[PDB]
Amino acid sequence: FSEEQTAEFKEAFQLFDRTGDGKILYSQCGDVMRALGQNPTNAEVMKVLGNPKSDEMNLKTLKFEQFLPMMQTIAKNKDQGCFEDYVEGLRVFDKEGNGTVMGAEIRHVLVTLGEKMTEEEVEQLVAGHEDSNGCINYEELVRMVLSG
Amino acid sequence: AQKPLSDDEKFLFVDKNFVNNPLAQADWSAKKLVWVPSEKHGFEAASIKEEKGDEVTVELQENGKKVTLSKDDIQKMNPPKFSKVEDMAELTCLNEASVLHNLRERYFSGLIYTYSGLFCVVINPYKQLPIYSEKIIDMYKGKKRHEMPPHIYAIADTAYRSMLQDREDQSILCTGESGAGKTENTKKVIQYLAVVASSHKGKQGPSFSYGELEKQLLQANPILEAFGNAKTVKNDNSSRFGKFIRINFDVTGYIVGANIETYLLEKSRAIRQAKDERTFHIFYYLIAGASEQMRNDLLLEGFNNYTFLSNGHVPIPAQQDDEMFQETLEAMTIMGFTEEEQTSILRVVSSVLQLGNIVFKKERNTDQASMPDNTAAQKVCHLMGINVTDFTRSILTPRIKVGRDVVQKAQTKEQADFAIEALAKAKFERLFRWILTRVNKALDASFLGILDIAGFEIFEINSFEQLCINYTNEKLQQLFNHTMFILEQEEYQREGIEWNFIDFGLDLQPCIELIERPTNPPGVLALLDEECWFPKATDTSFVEKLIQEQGNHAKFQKSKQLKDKTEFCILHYAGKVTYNASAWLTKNMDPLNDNVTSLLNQSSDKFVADLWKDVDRIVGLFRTVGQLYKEQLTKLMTTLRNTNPNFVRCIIPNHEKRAGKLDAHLVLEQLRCNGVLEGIRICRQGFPNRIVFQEFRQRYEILAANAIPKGFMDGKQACILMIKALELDPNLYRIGQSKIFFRTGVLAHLEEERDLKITDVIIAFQAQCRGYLARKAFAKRQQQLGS
Ligand SMILES: Nc1ncnc2c1ncn2[C@@H]1O[C@H](COP(=O)(O)OP(=O)(O)O)[C@@H](O)[C@H]1O
Ligand code: ALF
Ligand SMILES: [Mg+2]
Repeated sequence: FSEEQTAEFKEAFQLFDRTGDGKILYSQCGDVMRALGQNPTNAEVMKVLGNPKSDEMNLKTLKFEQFLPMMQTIAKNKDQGCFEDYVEGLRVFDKEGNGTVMGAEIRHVLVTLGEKMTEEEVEQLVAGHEDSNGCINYEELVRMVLSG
Repeated sequence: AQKPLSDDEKFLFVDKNFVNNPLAQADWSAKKLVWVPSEKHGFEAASIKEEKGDEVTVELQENGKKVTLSKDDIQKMNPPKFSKVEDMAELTCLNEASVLHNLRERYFSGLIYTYSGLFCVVINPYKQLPIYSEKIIDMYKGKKRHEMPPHIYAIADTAYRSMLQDREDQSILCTGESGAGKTENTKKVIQYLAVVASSHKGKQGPSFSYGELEKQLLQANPILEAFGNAKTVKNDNSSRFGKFIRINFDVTGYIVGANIETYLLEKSRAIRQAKDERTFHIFYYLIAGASEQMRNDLLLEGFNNYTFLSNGHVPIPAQQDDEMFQETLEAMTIMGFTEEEQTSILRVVSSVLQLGNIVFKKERNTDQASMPDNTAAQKVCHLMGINVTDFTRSILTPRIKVGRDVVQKAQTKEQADFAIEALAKAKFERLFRWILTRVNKALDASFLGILDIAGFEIFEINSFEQLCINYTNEKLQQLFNHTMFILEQEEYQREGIEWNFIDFGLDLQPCIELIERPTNPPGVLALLDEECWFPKATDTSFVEKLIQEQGNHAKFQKSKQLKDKTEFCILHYAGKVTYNASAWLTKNMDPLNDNVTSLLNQSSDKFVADLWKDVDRIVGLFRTVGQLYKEQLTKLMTTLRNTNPNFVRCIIPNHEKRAGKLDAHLVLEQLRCNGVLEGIRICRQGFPNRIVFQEFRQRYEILAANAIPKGFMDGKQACILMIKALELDPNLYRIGQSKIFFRTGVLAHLEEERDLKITDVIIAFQAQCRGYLARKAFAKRQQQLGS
């Protein structure tokens, strides 16, 4: 990570403390990595956190110098999703080859499989992509979260 | 080898973490173990000693006793591996015995809800089990059919999704004899859907802040429960009127509206209550919860100062009317009834009670009882916003106008009351129907239907009410019979699958004609309708004619030579009943002094004004009650047939209102007249799951990516390929014309797999979402900073 960005990374990390010690609760790590344009899965984050425990995940803290070493470790990975397959999976919920899925079925799956999201999480996501018939076009929603 | 269960979870969860004891696994050698009669256990354990043709000798694996019974009075026992099962449709042996057994165990273990194929049984606990709470709500939220144990919150979610899945409205119909819990189970279904499907303003047991409307949707039922429910020899808080609640959802799957279709309100009892019974809760609530001030404001003398309260003031166990008031008062507000908008609905109550004090003592001089006392009606007429003198005359001397004549006449002491009585009595109903539209005014593409009809009830005096009530009950049951055996097999034919019919012998059409059918062989209701419009006719006259038509009806039977009372019997599904045809023509006509009627129609008191504002149908000389009802009840029976039914067969454990007490045979019969067993045979016998050729090659293609060639292909054949691709056993499925008919569970497993085949991807995608969903909401707090 060129100092150019590393220099800015700090600007982002710093831009993450409600009080002021200059520490990111073991929890925040995830969002801070994300904010830095990272899409680490929920596991990829714990793995580099020593797999703590809920309780201590709200007590433990972080300092950029000890955080940076993780930002990268993640940064360099083996895979990533992509329209190609990403949508290929949602298209399996397309009731009748319409090319669209019901914002309720999409809202389900997303909160009942794998890294289960929250009712609100999905709400905030699909919200505004459902049509008159509450129909979402994955192809697009895919790109949205993606290219976005 | 599973997790441990909290003392509570042991009330909805089966205790399986034990040792693999071979005691039972060894005792199996007594293979001769069977089930057999018991005048105290319905059935009991015992083992064959000697098979002797049509008969066999056996010794009770209980009393060590040795008795021999017919080689057809014994019933196969199910293996120890089935103890306390979740879905009866599982035990490798279906019996009136096992099915009973299972229910017995789970029952005593603390679990009441049990599955039976599609529908599910639910033995009243009578105790305050702890299996309803925000905690438990979220447990079942989304949770599949098997990912959790049988519970009401489950039936609710199973439907509520099914609706949003195949886009096709649904109904949850609670059957079961009176008392079996038809109501409670409904309150839950709403309770659950009120949180699981509501929309939130963002954001432990009942601890949870619901939406704004779901708030009300919740406080409604506790209102109608006031003016509508009352203590009876079968239930301290009985629902005195059928009810069909309708909840409306948008496309996103959220609750948005709610209607309530009320039915047969037995407002009779508003004037005279039977032995050890009470009137409509609200009455007592008022006579007590009344504030000192407002106390007099409605002239609310204490208890036993009113004659409409038979058995004086009777108390209700575990319930305090004192507070009960506020609770409902509190409700009314939550609902929306203006501060005063209520005070009113209360005076109108006292009114409906004072009107009972009013007296009319015979007059051996003129023979037209009079008003020897003013105070009575004096008060009453005040609450009505009307006038004394007028009221009085009208009440005593009907300045009527028959046909082309102003037939001014004066009734007899009796008539003087039959009016003042059937006046208040109807002034009441005018209230219920009013509130109901006030409630329904706030609660108001898809709808969920919850049906709470009044349960088969059969006391001493089997009046008209009891007739239509036990009528509907017979009606509804037949619905289950149709949709369960009749209909299901027709479609097997239609699609033309390899299937032969099966006669479950379950029909009550007959017993309905005997009371439903009009022209042609008339029905009980029919006669009492026309025979109700002829002078030289009396309840008696009716009955006699009744014997005329029906007479030898396979479902009819004459009383115990008490035509003096003139009563008849009819063989319902829940059993025989001796109805007392007395006063039937009167009720069936619902007449009343229009003099005082209209008198109010323009009364000073607006509330009473709008209440009565519509008096154009009063009788002073149109449609009959029995057909007025029987007409709307066909409206209901119509939409139900247009929705998807979800049956929750409530079951009464005992009549002693005892908790922990469970009468074997009483529960054995219920499982008999309800069609449980049969209701399960087809679930095992037939193929209760079907799916059309397109949606099938659609959902589960991901399972066989190379079964169907790159080119196109006929939906059917093209999907039959992928059936070979899963090497599915030719007994699980049944290919039809346009759709495939699968066996229970076969589709579930297919779904599981697919959900596995895509988990990772979901996991993958889910991530980027948290990513996206994140970088954005952070770069937001940045604006309020840069603000
Ligand atoms: N699951 C339950 N939990 C608690 N009490 C229940 C339950 N099921 C029924 N009851 C009890 O049974 C009584 C009556 O059941 P109810 O719903 O009124 O029957 P129905 O509508 O068929 O007349 C209640 O007053 C209550 O004490
Ligand atoms: F109150 Al019921 F059957 F619902 F008697
Ligand atoms: Mg009820």
